[PDB]
Amino acid sequence: YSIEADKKFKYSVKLSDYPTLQDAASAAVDGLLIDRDYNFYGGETVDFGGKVLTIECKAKFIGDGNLIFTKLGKGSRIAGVFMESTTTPWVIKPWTDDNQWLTDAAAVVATLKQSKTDGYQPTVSDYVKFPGIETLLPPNAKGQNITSTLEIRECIGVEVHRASGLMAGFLFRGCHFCKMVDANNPSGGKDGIITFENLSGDWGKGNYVIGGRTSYGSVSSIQFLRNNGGFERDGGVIGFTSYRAGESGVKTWQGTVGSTTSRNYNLQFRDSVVIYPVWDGFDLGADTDRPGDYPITQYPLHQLPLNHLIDNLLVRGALGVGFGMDGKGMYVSNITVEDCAGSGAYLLTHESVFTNIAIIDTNTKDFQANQIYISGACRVNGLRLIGIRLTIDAPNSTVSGITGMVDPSRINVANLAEEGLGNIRANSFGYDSAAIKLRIHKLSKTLDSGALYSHINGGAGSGSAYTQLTAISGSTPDAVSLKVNHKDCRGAEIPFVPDIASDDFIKDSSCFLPYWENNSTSLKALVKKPNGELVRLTLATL
Repeated sequence: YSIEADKKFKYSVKLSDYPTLQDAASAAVDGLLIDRDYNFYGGETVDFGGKVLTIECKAKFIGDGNLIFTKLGKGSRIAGVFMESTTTPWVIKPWTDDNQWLTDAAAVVATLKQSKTDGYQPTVSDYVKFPGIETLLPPNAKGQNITSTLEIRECIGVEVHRASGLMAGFLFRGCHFCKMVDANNPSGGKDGIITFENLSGDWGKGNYVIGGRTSYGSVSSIQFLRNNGGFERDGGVIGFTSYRAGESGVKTWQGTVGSTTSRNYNLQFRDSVVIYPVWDGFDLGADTDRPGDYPITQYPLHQLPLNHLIDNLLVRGALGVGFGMDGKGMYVSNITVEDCAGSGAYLLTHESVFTNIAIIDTNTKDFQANQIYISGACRVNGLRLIGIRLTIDAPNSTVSGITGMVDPSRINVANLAEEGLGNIRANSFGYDSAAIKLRIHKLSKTLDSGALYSHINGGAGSGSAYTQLTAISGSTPDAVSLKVNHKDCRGAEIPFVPDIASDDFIKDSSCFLPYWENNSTSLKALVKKPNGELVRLTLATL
């Protein structure tokens, strides 16, 4: 029977039969079932001998610190892992029962409680976010470092599916072609919830977070360090949801970490959602002189050719910035940012294109100077602004297609134009007139310089209106105007110079300019003959 049994049954060892995880690992051939809670010590390392294993977790890994998995064969899969710390730390919860953000340091300190979730351990970034909290926090709530972390080290082709936990962290160190798939809402600890760190060895490639969600955590939900997906854009975040990150939803590191670059190139950031981050929704910048990366002489600060594929992202409720990035030559599309306390978008980009961007009700707490900022020479095609609550400051950018109830005095761009509209109709509701106004921002950002109006004569249903063409004078809009059909008279009302017109008042040849001659109660006409010569004629008299 043994011979037969050995050939007809599926191989799997279960942790309940062994004293240590390494013993189980050593006996494993195909499957490995975690069927009993396992308390690990920080730094406990398991060597899987290069075996391609299917690890099914139906119990917890309990401990503060890292449980290190090494030498898993390509194709290995870990499903259902649950990390939980042994320590219950002190956490702050900077939001109310109505889900309003608390910004007052004293109000935030008052939320202190010991729990493994529904809040996070304060870190130094909180000292910046809630000014004065550093001195108000009790010493036992400061400098905590609790995280139960599953560290996969220097492996290739390993996938982690449906992972969860309390004060949990997942760290891929020196890995390639690894994926974090369908994370089952782990509640984060002190460190990043999902981190792909490749500071040593080759640049990380093939590393993805696909689907799923995370909640809480002291810092960013997803963090990438020194990853390059190549032209194939092999790596990134797709279909993910981050809720209440202590720092940002998704972050690509910036600057030098250690003696090398922590920057990232050629990654995808698509079809994802970030809600209620304490700092930013997406922090995709690379710069904050670049050891291990492009020298500043080749690419100036904030102008690296990051080349990320960015599309279809939604951000809501950030206490910080909704969407932030830097770089040159980028193409960004279909971004929707709603209800953020700081800027909806903070863009330190140059020679980049942004298509179909919607920034709705941001900078609601005046944390920044504007709702959307763009530093370099960029192009914006399709920009929706204002929901129900400067708006845009992109000094060097050319924009087209803004929609929304924006205050024109709060727009600052290099050039704004609608070059390809068809025949137009201006439809006016609730008013006695329709209008097409012109505003030269160089003259005034607050006053319209001229207008074409249509106004009702009499009342509704009169079938009569008068058209009025105006110009500003003495900083008084519509000060001077020509009318057609005022009071249904069917004639044109023409403005004349109130005094003797000077020779320089008339512009073109073959034109005349009426002027008043008070001393004779006469209307005169300064005429520039077709030959350019001026002559003054009598136009109207008693």
